[PDB]
Amino acid sequence: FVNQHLCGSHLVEALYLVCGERGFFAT
Amino acid sequence: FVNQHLCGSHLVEALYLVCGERGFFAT
Amino acid sequence: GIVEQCCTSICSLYQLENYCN
Amino acid sequence: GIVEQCCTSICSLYQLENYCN
Repeated sequence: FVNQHLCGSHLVEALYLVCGERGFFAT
Repeated sequence: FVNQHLCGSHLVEALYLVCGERGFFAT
Repeated sequence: GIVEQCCTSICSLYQLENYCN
Repeated sequence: GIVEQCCTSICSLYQLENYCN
């Protein structure tokens, strides 16, 4: 089906999305 | 930097992640 | 729809979430 | 850390979120 791992650059995007206003390391 | 678009199969994964128990079309 | 909002453009968490269930 | 939890394995939203801020 689809890959449910969030690696590397997809991990960065997932964080961008879920962290929102309060941000994340290392943006 | 990183791509902030969620297309196709990355869109499916983002939904998997955020929708959780109550699911989504078209899983 | 979701493609326009989340793929062609950039969507938030909250927007994405009204596409759940 | 996040790589083990979210890349090598599969993580939830809630788990992912303790890696914010």
